[PDB]
Amino acid sequence: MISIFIAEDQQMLLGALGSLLNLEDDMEVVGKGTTGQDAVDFVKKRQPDVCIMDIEMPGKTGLEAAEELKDTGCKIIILTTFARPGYFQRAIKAGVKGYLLKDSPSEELANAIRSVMNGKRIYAPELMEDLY
Repeated sequence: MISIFIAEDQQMLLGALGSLLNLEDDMEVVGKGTTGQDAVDFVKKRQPDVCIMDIEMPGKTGLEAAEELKDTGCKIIILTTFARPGYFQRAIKAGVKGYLLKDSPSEELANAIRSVMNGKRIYAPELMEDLY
């Protein structure tokens, strides 16, 4: 089973996304509700396979939280609404494996998780662009 950590999943939307991923036979969401240093510690000690981050969270907007997990061994998947300048370059440099549109179905996220676990990088072409 693929172990999945979702940053800030004590929040209802990210918690709901994790509940949906838990319905997959080959996936398990781990460390639910862990935040702050407690989260960074979970990722380092429990070593989840995949880390999902919403980069548009207010008071945590940007690539910094994802860049903070770049050396944890966790395969990062970022969720965003549209392209922002310099984001694609920062994601590639931080070793991000997935860079997806929030508008895509949750089936695309599950498939991206599997692809990322098979050594692939899944970037929405709409986001590899300089702007929206």
